[PDB]
Amino acid sequence: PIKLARVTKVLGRTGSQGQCTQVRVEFMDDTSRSIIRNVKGPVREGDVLTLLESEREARRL
Amino acid sequence: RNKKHQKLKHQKEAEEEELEIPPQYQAGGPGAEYKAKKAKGDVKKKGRPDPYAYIPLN
Amino acid sequence: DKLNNLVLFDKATYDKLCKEVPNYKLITPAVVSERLKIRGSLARAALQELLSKGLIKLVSKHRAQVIYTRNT
Amino acid sequence: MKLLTHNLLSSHVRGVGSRGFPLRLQATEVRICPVEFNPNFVARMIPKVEWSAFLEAADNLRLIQVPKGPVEGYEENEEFLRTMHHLLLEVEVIEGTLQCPESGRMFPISRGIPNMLL
Amino acid sequence: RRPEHGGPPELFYDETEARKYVRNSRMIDIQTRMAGRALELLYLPENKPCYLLDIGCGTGLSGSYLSDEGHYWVGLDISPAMLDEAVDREIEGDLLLGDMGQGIPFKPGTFDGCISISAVQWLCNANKKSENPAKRLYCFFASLFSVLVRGSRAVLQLYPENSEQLELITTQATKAGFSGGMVVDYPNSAKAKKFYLCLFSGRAWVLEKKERHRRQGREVRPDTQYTGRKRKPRF
Amino acid sequence: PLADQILAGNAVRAGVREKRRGEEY
RNA sequence: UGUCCUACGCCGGCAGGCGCGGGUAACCCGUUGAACCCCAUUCGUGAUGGGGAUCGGGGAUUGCAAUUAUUCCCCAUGAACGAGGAAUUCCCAGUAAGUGCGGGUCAUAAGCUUGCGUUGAUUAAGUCCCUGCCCUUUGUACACACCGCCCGUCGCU
Ligand SMILES: Nc1ncnc2c1ncn2[C@@H]1O[C@H](CSCC[C@H](N)C(=O)O)[C@@H](O)[C@H]1O
Repeated sequence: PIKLARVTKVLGRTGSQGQCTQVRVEFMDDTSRSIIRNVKGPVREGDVLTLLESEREARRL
Repeated sequence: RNKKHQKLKHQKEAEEEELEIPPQYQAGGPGAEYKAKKAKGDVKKKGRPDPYAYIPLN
Repeated sequence: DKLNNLVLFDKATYDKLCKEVPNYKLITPAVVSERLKIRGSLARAALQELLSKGLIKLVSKHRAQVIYTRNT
Repeated sequence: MKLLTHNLLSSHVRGVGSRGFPLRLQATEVRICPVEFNPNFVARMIPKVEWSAFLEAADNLRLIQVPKGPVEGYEENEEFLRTMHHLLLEVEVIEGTLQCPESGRMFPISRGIPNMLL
Repeated sequence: RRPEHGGPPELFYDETEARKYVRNSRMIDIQTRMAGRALELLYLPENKPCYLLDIGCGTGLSGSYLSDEGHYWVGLDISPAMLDEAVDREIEGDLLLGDMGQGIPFKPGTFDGCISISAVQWLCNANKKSENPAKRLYCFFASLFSVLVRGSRAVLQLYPENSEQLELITTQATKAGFSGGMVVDYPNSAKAKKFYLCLFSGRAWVLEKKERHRRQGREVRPDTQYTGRKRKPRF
Repeated sequence: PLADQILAGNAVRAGVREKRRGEEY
């Protein structure tokens, strides 16, 4: 199912060339879940994202 | 600056082959004369045929 | 393959355009050219010919793009 | 399709290797495409192939009129070589089906390329 | 930058890409030229109609060359659109819509030779998660080694983006049973940098003492051309 | 601290880099 | 920028000729009437009115001298070229790119190299994956070194 979720805080640029951003993401329908996601493109606090499959958390060192 | 780029790109090619070789032995069993001093390119010779490079596989 | 758009109107083509063109909801030399197999000059000339009879409504005109619509 | 290529064909399935050959052929559209007759290629492909594969594939493709044994020679018998050249290199089954005997997976010959996907 | 970097080979080479491929004049020229060097580099029996395997036929450009030389062949391709336009070009050799990394489905010892023009550089990039570059290359090379008549050479024209690509290809080939090497025709030349993995299936003592005394830090005679030279015969 | 080492090894560094790129009368 | 830059008048269709003026210069070319751009016409997916190379003839100009075409003008011919397997260059805002105009080299080139304006963006505000350079620690891994095998068989003088 398609899910929607607000960015809370950005953790920082991740990836080999710094092409992704690791970020703290929380849902709006239930403002209790809190996940780590990695995104492509410029992000800031207050952006809201369309998550296709909202189970796993992103992971990069 | 692009010359050093190209030259040690070829050097890394050679080193990665030479470091492939020992685990290749363990787990299992180039244009030098054709280089032109005056210019970048590939000059024909009469004693030897048209330019090539043979790197044998083990 | 190679397009073979006609340069002067045949009888059947002229009849079907005179009874079909004033209701497309889009009248432009390119679209009538591609659906009637007509070279663009002949399609253009037919379009101001149909505008001359009052059957066709112009909405804007340009040196690159002139666009029409039906009356009602 | 060429009969020689399909009768040297096998199955790429991991389990059935390497004994899944031969394929059991099927035909629904047969055409004849002319191919240059080089008798050297014929005389070199004659010792290569199993002839019982020709028997079973021709019986799959409804045809019986083939030589029953290995026709070995110095390219002097024009009529055997010509007919068997017609059978392999010129008879083309444009549309058809294939099934592996040891897996059952289906491969459609669809004008005129069979499919070999997972 | 690179067609390979785009992504999955089938998805990249769609109907649009296939149309532009045969429309490209360079493609026609460079591919026929590379197939000529390929058939020459692999030492096929002279004056003998051969039986090669087109591992990357695509539009049937290399295949049409083999047809003109009189060598019958079988094509293999992951792009459906490219194989459609290859059969629209009416090539003599048979075609087969299959994956190289998956495995070539022919009797061990069937093809006397194999032509692969720009197709093996696509096997070093995992386009899917299940895809494993090393495994895919190895499986393909092992299948080719068996399918190829033990002894016949399989020329493999490739376009490496780095040394890691070449390294992987070579290791997975040598451990599969493929022996030979790589002929980089015109290696210095960049527009003619053609990598073809040909793979068949079958006084000095006085100088040292003076340097010793120099390192010991005492006064040493300056080094000239008369350092060690026989003054005379001795009776 | 072992918790700090594991958390820092599992997270990404961020922050410090200063890039220098680029009327009244 | 200019004592070769040129206004103006006449002739020729065009390269170009004749005469008469200004400028040693924010004074004259020059209110530098530039090109892209804008408006209107024709062309219709066709190696075609796209593309212009290579050629045939004629005219003019600079020079002692133009032949192997100095250059320019007119008429004719309309080649490859269908967006480039593959190596790679430069670049973060009036910037890239599109588009014209000047200076130096010059009896005449256009072709180099330097500047200028006009129209005006896509992506990005990051990283050490490749490359270059700089540091710190280290010489423990691999290599070099050390030891060992140092290829075996028969045949005559
Ligand atoms: N795993 C794979 N299995 C089969 N074909 C593959 C493949 N990876 C790439 N290819 C093929 O590689 C080709 C690249 S182009 C090959 C055609 C060749 N240059 C010629 O014209 O002669 C594509 O046609 C694609 O189908």
